[PDB]
Amino acid sequence: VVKRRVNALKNLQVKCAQIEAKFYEEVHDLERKYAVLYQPLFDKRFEIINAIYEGIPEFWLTVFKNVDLLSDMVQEHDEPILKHLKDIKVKFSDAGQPMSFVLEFHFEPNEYFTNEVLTKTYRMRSEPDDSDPFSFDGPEIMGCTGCQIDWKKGKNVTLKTIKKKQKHKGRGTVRTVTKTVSNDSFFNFFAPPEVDAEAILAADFEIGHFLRERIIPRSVLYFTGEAIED
Amino acid sequence: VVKRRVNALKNLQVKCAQIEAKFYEEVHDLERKYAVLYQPLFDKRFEIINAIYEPKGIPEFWLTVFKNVDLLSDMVQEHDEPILKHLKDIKVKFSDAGQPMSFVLEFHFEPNEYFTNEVLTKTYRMRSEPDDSDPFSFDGPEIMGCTGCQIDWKKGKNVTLKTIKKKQKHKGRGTVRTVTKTVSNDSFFNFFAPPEVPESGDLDDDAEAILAADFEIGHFLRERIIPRSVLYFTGEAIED
Amino acid sequence: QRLLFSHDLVSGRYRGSVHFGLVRLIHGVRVQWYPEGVKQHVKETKLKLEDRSVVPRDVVRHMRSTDSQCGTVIDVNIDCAVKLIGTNCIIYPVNSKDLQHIWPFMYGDYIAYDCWLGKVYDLKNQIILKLSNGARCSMNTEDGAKLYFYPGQVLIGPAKIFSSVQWLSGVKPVLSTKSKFRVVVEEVQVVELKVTWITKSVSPPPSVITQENLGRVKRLGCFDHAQRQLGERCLYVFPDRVAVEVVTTMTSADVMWQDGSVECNIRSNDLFPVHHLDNNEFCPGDFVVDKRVQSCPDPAVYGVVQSGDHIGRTCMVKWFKLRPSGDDVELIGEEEDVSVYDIADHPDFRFRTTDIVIRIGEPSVGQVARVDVSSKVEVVWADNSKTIILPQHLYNIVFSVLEFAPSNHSFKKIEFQPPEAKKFFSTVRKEMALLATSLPEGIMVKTFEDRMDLFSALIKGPTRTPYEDGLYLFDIQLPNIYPAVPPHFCYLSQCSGRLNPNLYDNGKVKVSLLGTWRWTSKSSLLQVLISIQGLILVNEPYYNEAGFDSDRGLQEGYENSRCYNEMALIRVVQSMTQLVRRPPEVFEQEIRQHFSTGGWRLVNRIESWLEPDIGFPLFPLSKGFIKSIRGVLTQFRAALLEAGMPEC
Repeated sequence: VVKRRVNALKNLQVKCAQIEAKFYEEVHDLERKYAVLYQPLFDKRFEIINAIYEGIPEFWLTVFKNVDLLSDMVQEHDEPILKHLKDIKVKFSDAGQPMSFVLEFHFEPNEYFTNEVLTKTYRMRSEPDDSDPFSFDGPEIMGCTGCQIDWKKGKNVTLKTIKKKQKHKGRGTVRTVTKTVSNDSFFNFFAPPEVDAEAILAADFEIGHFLRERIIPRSVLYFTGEAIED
Repeated sequence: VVKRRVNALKNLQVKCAQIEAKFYEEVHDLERKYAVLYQPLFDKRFEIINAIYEPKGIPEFWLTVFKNVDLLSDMVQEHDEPILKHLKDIKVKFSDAGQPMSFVLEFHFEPNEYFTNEVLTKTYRMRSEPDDSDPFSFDGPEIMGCTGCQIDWKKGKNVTLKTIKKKQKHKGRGTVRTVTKTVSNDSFFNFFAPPEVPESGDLDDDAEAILAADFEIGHFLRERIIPRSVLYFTGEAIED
Repeated sequence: QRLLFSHDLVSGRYRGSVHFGLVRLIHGVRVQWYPEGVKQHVKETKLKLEDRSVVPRDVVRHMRSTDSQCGTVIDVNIDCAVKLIGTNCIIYPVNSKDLQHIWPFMYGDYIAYDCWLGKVYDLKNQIILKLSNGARCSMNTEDGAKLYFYPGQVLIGPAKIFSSVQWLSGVKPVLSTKSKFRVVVEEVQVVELKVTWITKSVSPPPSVITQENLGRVKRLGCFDHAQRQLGERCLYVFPDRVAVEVVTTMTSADVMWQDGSVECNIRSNDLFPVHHLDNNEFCPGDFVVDKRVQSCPDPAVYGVVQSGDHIGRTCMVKWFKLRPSGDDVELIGEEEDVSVYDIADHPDFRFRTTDIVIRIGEPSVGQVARVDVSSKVEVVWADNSKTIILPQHLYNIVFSVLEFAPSNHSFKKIEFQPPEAKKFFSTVRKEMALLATSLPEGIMVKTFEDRMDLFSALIKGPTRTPYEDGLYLFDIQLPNIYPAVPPHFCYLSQCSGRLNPNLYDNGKVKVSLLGTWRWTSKSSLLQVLISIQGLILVNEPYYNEAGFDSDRGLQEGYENSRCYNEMALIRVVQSMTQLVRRPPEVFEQEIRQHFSTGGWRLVNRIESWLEPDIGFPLFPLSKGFIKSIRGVLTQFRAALLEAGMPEC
């Protein structure tokens, strides 16, 4: 009897979850509108960082160092390429298309890869999954497309060349067997696992979510450190 | 020149924080519009809870939800249940346009034996504005500010106060005379009467802690319980 | 004498406040402290000793008595403090044998399944958690490690971790990402275990047993040696069972001394272990066999020792033999005052204290805890049976050349193809050049035309050394890939016991430079032979087996070096005696030419020893050494006279 009413109001909660999905879609629409509104301010930020108009050295590398989540990713070979990160912007998906935020990491191309502008497109939970709508707390990240890096040969920080002497079994011929072993780097961010791999994907999603809500809108708060590492 | 440039970006962040304040005001506006959208759904919930639409209804819905949630279970005393099951409904009205950013967690009570109020409106107030003292403290719709309501109790039922007694022997007559004093009693409903904040800010640590508890409780009842009451009623909500 | 050892309790200045810690690396000291472990080296004197890990089967000397007598640890009792986990309520003293593990199974815990005994090598375990909203789930520890194990623990974790768990009971929660569960741990379980199935009481069962059949697994907890260690996480049983962690320990153990006295309740701070026991020291209960040149031809005759006067170096052993029929034993005798040098560990029938043994085709397992006077091994347990049984059915768990190469000498059965025959001969010619240039004294070699790879070498004992005078003969073959790999050496035994820690009677000699305990193409046979006469016959043949240098300068090192020098003397006399009788055809004349003086010089030296800085540690001569050396010297005199080489 009472359980029937609980189930009915559970259906009503599913409906409220649907309406909240529409609410968050319109919140993303407001996010596009306010991205246009930011466009003067964020462009002034971009120009000042690039010194286009009256930059800030290692701005984004610094902001990556002052935060535990991002500083843990920058290795010794990450800094030379990551300080070339000279702007970040979260393009918000156009209306009608699936909810996505395209982390734009323009990576002014210099001496390591040929990508003029780079991205780490992500995927939001636009609408609740029919299996469990209540899990829709909002736009949760449920995938990371990643780009296809056009590496300049010799600076592929994602791999390391390791060689060792060995002998052919039976034949005994000596060979310096060499192999390319995956190397930990922040740029492994940009070529994530194709949807331990799950843990990397979860950490990657958390990093992207943090970088959208806090790093970009509050970049200055983090370069100076005034803000907290939420 | 570098730090002057960082200061210029700092002012840019200040203006962007004003823009974000506008964005949060618009978010509250969208919440109000979608609250109108919910009004069908939330009213249907309230109606099936209290046997308006189809044991009557859902007995002790809000007492059960509060018990399941630790933050509210810790407050509901054994003597508060007899009052707090009479909570017909909880619902979050939002401030109309132009009025200050606020939301009212109105508690509709059925005609009870404890106090004659039809509704207790523990209004809260946000700050959409970055105050000049620390604009960057505007991490969002922060909850600082509150306005409870006064509840008059029917004789012999109040739970917010209790009588303590002492006895002293008269020197001349020898009689053991008795004295009584009304002292605060741990009660969920003291939630409704927060300690009024002195203007100068001279708040004793107890006042600051209890106000923080009240404020987090209000925010929780706004964003977690009333919108997703059922996930918490049946225990599906994790509730820390 | 060093004072700290492996796994002892130490107290030191960690962070101002004295904190306890267990020592791990022992100079061959390193300490890890109780609350927060920081493995670090500390001065032995500075560290304060509190307890010793005198585990069973451990050989120990008393720490205060003037007698260096050694003994075997039979049983140990650990009185340990315990703290309730998360609380500073410390109960003390408590006995180790009352605490229990957390997990039902652990690495190595013996298991008996469907009439098959095995060791759990690897197993996968669970954690059963109870959730705040009344939900019980089974989380595989691979995920459980993510929660921020034992009964009663309280963890907190993001709901996402519970994606793959199995919800046994309760309202299945909504896995929201913006808040975290708080969970208790009701139990820790085992999902599936991998086994090796070493033996049994037709085909082994599958290497892995999962829950569907794990109910057949009954744990042999009778064989528990998981003696409490500081920081071990256990289940206290109230005199209700709870989870506790050990805080401090006190080990008192029973030690059977060599004289045979069984002294009980010895605080381990008065006992210290023996890392490097001389191979001849027989503690009571060892199964040993006579090894004299002539006595006891019968191999069925074996012996069990009953006492050895450490200073005397003479061990009394009872001689038994197996009856030809029936599972019975025949008592040969009770001979006493027998040189340990004339006794050798029985190739089979080793039964130390508290080993697990299997019956050879009723009870099928047990803990061998004492060795009977009648040589019967004590223990074959079905359930605390305590039934004596014999070992009969127990399993424990200048240069020159010659035109031909003699068939029985050098190396044969080798037909490898060299990378280039002419290049191999060129390398061989380089080697002859080096050998002819070098070897002015002490060393010599020859080879054979028919097989240039085949070589024979002769090495002489240095002076002021236990291997003084004497004689040594080696066969060797140069690999067809030489000098790509080190040469194939082999020292013909002409003996039975290891004449050196590195020289093996089997004939697979090894040395540090050759990489077998590095080798290079530039190396030459001259370097190897110079090392062999420089190290393999070093002044003190002790060391040179396995990093025994750690004992250099120590009391134990000195005593055992003296003993090994004595045994080396005995066996070098034995080796020369056997060499005279069957000299290889490769060198017939050269053995005699040297021996004509060297053998009598050695015999005169031995006689002088029986009655001065002479360069090697042998004084004093023990009674057993006197007896054995006299016997072998008499045999050597007889051999020398028989060789047509009278007194010289």
